[PDB]
Amino acid sequence: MAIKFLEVIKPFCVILPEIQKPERKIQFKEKVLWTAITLFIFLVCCQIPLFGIMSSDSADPFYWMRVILASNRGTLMELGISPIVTSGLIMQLLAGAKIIEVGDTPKDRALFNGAQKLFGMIITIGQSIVYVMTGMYGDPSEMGAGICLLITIQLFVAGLIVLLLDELLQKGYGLGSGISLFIATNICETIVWKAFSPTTVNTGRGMEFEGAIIALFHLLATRTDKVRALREAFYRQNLPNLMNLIATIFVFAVVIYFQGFRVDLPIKSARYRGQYNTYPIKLFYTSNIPIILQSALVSNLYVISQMLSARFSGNLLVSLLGTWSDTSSGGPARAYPVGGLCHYLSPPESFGSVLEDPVHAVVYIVFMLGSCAFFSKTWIEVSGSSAKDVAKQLKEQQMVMRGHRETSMVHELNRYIPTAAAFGGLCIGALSVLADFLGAIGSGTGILLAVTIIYQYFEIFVKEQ
Amino acid sequence: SSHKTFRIKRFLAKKQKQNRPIPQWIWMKTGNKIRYNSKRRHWRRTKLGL
Amino acid sequence: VRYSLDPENPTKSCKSRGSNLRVHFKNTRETAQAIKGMHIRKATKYLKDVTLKKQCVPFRRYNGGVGRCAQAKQWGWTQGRWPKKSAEFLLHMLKNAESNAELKGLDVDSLVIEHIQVNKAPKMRRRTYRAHGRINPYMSSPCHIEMILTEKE
Amino acid sequence: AKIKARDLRGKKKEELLKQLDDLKVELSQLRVAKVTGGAASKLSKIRVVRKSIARVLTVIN
Amino acid sequence: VGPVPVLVMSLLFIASVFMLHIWGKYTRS
Amino acid sequence: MDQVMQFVEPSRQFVKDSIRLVKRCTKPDRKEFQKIAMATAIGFAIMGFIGFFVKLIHIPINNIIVGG
Amino acid sequence: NKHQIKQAVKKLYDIDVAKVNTLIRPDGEKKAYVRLAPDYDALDVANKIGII
Amino acid sequence: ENFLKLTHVQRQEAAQSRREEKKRAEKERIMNEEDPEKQRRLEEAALRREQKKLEKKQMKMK
Ligand SMILES: [Mg+2]
Ligand SMILES: [Mg+2]
Ligand SMILES: [Mg+2]
Ligand SMILES: [Mg+2]
Ligand SMILES: [Mg+2]
Repeated sequence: MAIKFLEVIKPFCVILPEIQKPERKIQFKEKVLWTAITLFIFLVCCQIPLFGIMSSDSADPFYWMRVILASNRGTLMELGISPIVTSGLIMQLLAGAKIIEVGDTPKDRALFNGAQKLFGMIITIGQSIVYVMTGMYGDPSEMGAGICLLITIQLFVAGLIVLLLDELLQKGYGLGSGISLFIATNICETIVWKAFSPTTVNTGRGMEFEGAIIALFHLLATRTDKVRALREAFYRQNLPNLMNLIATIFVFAVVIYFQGFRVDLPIKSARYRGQYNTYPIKLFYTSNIPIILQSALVSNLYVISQMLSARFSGNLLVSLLGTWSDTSSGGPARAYPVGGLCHYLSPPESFGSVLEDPVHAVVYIVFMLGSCAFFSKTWIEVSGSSAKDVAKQLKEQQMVMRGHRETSMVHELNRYIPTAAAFGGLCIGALSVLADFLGAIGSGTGILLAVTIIYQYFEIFVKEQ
Repeated sequence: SSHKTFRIKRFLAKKQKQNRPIPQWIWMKTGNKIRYNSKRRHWRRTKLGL
Repeated sequence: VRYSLDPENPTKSCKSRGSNLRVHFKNTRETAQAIKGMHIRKATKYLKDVTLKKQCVPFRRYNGGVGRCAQAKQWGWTQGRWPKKSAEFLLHMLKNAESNAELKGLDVDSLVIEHIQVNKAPKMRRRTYRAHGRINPYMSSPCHIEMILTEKE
Repeated sequence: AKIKARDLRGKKKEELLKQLDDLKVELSQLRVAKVTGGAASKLSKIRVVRKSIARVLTVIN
Repeated sequence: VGPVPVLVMSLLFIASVFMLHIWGKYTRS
Repeated sequence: MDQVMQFVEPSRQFVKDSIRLVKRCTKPDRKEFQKIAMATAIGFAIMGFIGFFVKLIHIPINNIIVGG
Repeated sequence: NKHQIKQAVKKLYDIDVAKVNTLIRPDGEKKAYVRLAPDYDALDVANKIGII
Repeated sequence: ENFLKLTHVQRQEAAQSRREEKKRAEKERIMNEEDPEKQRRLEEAALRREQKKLEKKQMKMK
């Protein structure tokens, strides 16, 4: 006899701003315009620095994480999409586990959405306060209470704006999902910036262009040893290499090739004779969502571990969760987990590190593959994308497989969809690990996310068109 | 009856496969007049000879 | 489409129509002559009383064998009936004309059914079986309908 | 690859019957794709392979 | 909340952050 | 050995099912792959170009805003 | 014949056959139920040849 | 008639606005239905009506 959790949250939901759904079906061109405007606002927020940050050359523990989360350090998007993803993951997991029973009634569904939004906002507030209190922007006493409050408010407002923009796109004002568009754009921006950045960074020997292509052209023009300059550009230790760019391009092509793999199931209209359509079961049936869930969980684990290490030094549980050290080895400060679970979860930076610590690499690979497969299997059940649900959708669409009743369709789909999901998740994890080992610019996870998001957006565009 | 012959089961099979409507893709042709299938047969009224 | 009588003022006049309505043409001509001049609330009320057998429809031109009722002494006639299918066809069509006068912005509470005519549609053909191995026609007599209402204050 | 009858006349009887015994397997796999459901790019290759078999058996006879 | 109000609020927030930066520079200077 | 068999059998079944899935997967035709790659490249180029320009424009503004 | 069928599945698919049961459909074509040897698995030779 | 043709756009806009208002009122009544079983029955009927409208639109286009 549990009082409904949604009923408990219902008074708070009234305070939550909710975007009105469009009374009229929006024109496709108008949807494109809305998507462009929202993307531009998102990019501007990604570039606007937070007010009152004290300039600390403190290590970035989350540099790999920020690209996945569409977060830029020291900007209004420092939190990025992490609170929204975390709240979605938690609420979906609770619904799948049946700890929270969501009724089919619109009131229950509306409460469920409001609760997810409220949790996302609460997580955003908590994370912003946590980041301010952890000294990431400077010592809280030195910054002063007023600056800390201003930064926390700014982070909260930025997160609320992002949540509203995502709601606006999802509700059909724009194309696809705002979270997916933001992730894809951030990854594309980071890769293009690393490729073509005209900024000059002063390495001890000389001023070197950050952008791999610009640096290559400058070195070729300015150096008598053109071959040596090209080799240095290919194998630069401290800046993005042309070889790394080539590796990224190769990974991008490989990912597209795997993305194209599908199993076509022949479906016929019962009403119309001779109408043959294929139901494509993609190899990556569960999409990027297993990656997104795994990365969000790992991100939360890293944040918790860093907080616990900062506040409670030397406790056995804290050491088990993770020990962080800031390695300023001739580079911008990066906080790496040198021990504990966070250490095992962290990707090895190179084949050399994999050779030095083979156990760590094996544990990381096994964890990534297992987590991706588990998340894909759980996601199909939670999402309502199970073979039964697909068969129900086909029945609603009056599409019937030739010679097979709808129940037969369910059995055939049930044969393939679980296998497709688990194998696709394993393949995705393997591709991510391989790209990370190859050092692809923008990360293996980032490249996979961008390619798959772009492919889905293209499919949406073609279908609407 | 149920004691058919082979020539007769085969003739009934042909008379079954001739008993379907015109394909829908067939009256966007150019030199076209066939509005529908008029050579159809109902098992109750017309009794296939034999 | 091309009606028979054009309205004297298209803005304060609404139209409706019906083609190949599987009713009886004689019944529809009589339940149209009963409605021919009423006001649309009077009409919907009358046709509902006709469906509930509280008022009748005097049969004046096609009245062979049509028995005598008591509810016809309001029309000064003796014979009458209660066509239900024909009091429901030109009620779903009075509803269509309503939803076309709201699409024209008229005052539904001020509409008088001004022109209403019923025509005879192409007969549908069936066959009955009679004595001595004779087959006879069993044809259906459908009708076309078309009305025009008008604001008349 | 467009199988023309010109470059089939120099080949040998068994260098022709191996092409036949490969085209018939490609037929069987296309009449299987037809019933399992396949892409029109494949379905339209039936008319191409039935006529390639026709060209082969014609040059053989 | 309408989409246009959401956009207006986002733009106002961005402008406010710019104004805060300008005010902070003036106070420091 | 019963525990080892218990772990091995689900994995062996999963491998067999994965082989079945891969065998029934339609591999993309070269034209389909080229179309997909071109569309993905166009989307990547548009988003990267917009982000790069926005970042480049903001960098002088940020230097003026934060630098001083 | 059931003999030609047996000896032609043992040629196109290289699979020993337990028995063959034919029947001519009202459509006109001759459906044939071929039952594989005990060790050979139909489901796993249909996985091969495509139908699954 | 020419004047009515000139005014044709406004009448369509008004009809759309009134259908909307009507849909909003129906949605509000469904939201306001206290009994969950009644609410589910009304909602299922409304959704099936929408599905029938979509199928009918497809059929008319067809
Ligand atoms: Mg008389
Ligand atoms: Mg008489
Ligand atoms: Mg009598
Ligand atoms: Mg008789
Ligand atoms: Mg007789």
